[PDB]
Amino acid sequence: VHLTAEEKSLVSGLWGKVNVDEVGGEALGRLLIVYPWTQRFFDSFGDLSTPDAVMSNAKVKAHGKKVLNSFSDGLKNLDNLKGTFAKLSELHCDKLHVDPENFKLLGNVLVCVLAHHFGKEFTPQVQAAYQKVVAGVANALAHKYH
Amino acid sequence: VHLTAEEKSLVSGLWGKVNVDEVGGEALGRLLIVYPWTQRFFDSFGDLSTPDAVMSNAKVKAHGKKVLNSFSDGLKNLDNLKGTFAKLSELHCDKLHVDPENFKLLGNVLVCVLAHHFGKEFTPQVQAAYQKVVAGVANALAHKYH
Amino acid sequence: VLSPADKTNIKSTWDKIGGHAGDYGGEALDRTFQSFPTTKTYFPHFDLSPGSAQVKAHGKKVADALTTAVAHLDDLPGALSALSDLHAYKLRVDPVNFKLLSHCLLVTLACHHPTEFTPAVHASLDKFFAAVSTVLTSKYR
Amino acid sequence: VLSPADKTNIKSTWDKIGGHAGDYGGEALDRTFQSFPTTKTYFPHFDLSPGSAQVKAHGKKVADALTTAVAHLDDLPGALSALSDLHAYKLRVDPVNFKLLSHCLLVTLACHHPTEFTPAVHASLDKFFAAVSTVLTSKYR
Ligand code: HEM
Ligand code: HEM
Ligand code: HEM
Ligand code: HEM
Repeated sequence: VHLTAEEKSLVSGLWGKVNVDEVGGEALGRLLIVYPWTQRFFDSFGDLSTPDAVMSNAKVKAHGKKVLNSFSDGLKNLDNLKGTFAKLSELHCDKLHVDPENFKLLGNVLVCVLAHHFGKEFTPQVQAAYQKVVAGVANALAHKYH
Repeated sequence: VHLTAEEKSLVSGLWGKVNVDEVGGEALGRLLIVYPWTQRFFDSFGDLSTPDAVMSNAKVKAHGKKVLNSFSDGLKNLDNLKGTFAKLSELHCDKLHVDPENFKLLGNVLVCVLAHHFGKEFTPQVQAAYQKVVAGVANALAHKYH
Repeated sequence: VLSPADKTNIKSTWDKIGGHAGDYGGEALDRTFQSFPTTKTYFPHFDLSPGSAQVKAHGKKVADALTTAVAHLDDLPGALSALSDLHAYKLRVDPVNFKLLSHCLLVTLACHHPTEFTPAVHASLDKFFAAVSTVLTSKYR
Repeated sequence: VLSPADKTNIKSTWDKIGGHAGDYGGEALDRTFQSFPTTKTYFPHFDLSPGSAQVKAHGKKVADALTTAVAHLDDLPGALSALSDLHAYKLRVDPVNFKLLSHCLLVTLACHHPTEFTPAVHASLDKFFAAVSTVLTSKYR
């Protein structure tokens, strides 16, 4: 999980002006829409039956913000992704039984949303660093299967 | 990994009767036949154009044996898979750039060859143990990609 | 897509398994559940113990689905559209799990019919299960 | 799949893309190279530098292919036959890199078209890129 001293700054540069309130629920909302089998885990979240329904569902947003925080916690501690997501790996792997394929997927729709949010400021330089972060998070969250 | 006392004894049980000179080559050869796109990496192996041709390829055969031994080496080191397969990570990841997904593929078609040779006594129980062993060898190999 | 030969291979090996087929459903489910424990989650309602009569039955329902497939290779989507709607809309399986069971479908084959499980056949059966997996995940696309 | 809903979204979107299509192919390729260094390996013969004209020029040809695809959505297979052969028989591109370039093609469009890139359109485009890719790999099967 390397991320050059430039890339690390290329990442908080960007994450400084992320909209904690709207980004997280947005990526989680599109995930459910683009990979519909992922609503299996959200039986308690109310109505998800049409793209508009998902986008405005208030739990997707709320839960979405909490999930953002994990990534925030991951950006602050990049040399110890395991420890930071240790217990969070247990929840998904040992209790929710989410396939870690889907951790890759959420990360990628998160990159998309950031592209969508920052537009041209999300340079190929920047994207490639964020791919590194999302892989390590997606992967450190998948340790309880290793 | 995981690998309970029971499992470990079963996994050692089988290896002792695997054919060292033949199983490895049979597994690379089927991975070659079955996922033709893996052939990209064997441009010094001579003719691969037919299954019956791939399965007589002396080099495919002799290189399969090499792959077993690093498994034998992994099987004696379930505790330090990350270390045992450390340097082969570099080769596959820094030098060849084999996508890591094909580690998981080769492992799996090994499980098919174990299965093909053993029949009855390759119990689902045994197979589970060996997926655990395959899966860890794949992460060991994909580590520099981590 | 399945070359004519792919279908020749699929049709023969399925002939040779014959009355055995239903029972291989149960074994291949078994191996999936033991090898990848993440999968059992889809069957809370199932007794999952060793000799489970319940899995037994279901595995048979599964092989049955596959015996139908082998009789309709030129049109799977049509022949297997009920199980799509069920698996995509209602079960919301994860496409990864078809990748997994299909491996365990091969592994069972090799365990029982080593004479017919030649690499060319291994390749055509892998192609066959993947085609069945694509139809049943089709509603996601 | 490729339900008239998605076809409408792809078509509609490719339209506001306009002349910027070829330009994107280049940026998309650029993006795949930086994010997934494993991939640059198909282009040992390219300068993969910052301004590369080869990279610029290749992207036009990729962007042209996708427009042919948009123009023939009920038959991608026949439309893309020459590329199926090329990417399977000659280049032996890994099925896993269509997923990788497809993601980067999706990022490209987000970056440039913030309005059009709604969730529903984002899923439709994903279908379309997976479809194109399904067909390019179609010769390992
Ligand atoms: C890879 C990045 C991911 C991160 C950072 C993440 C983060 C989190 C966090 C922090 C929680 C706990 C919130 C709380 O309980 O207070 C949570 C819960 C949960 N996550 Fe994840 N997750 C990720 C991926 C996924 C994926 C891919 C899925 C399934 C498709 C998933 C499904 C769930 C479910 C079902 C819960 C239970 C929360 C509830 O029911 O209220 N997560 N996730
Ligand atoms: C089960 C995972 C794998 C293991 C344990 C493994 C092991 C090895 C070992 C031990 C060697 C070098 C042995 C020697 O000559 O001293 C090797 C070389 C090589 N492997 Fe792997 N490998 C794995 C997966 C793969 C895969 C999936 C591919 C391609 C798709 C691959 C392609 C190669 C190539 C091209 C070489 C160099 C062969 C040469 O000398 O030309 N390996 N691998
Ligand atoms: C080629 C692969 C598959 C085939 C041919 C297949 C076929 C079937 C059939 C025939 C049924 C029952 C039909 C009925 O009772 O009306 C069924 C149900 C079911 N399938 Fe699958 N299936 C496949 C893959 C999977 C996978 C990968 C999973 C997830 C691990 C899965 C999970 C389920 C579940 C939970 C049921 C309901 C069982 C019940 O209530 O009796 N299936 N499938
Ligand atoms: C949407 C996905 C893709 C499309 C539409 C596409 C299309 C094309 C086209 C139109 C060409 C040029 C053929 C010609 O010059 O007549 C080409 C060549 C090529 N493709 Fe792709 N391709 C795709 C994905 C990929 C992927 C994923 C890879 C591997 C990472 C790849 C590797 C190559 C290479 C190495 C060439 C030859 C470059 C040259 O020397 O001209 N392509 N592809």
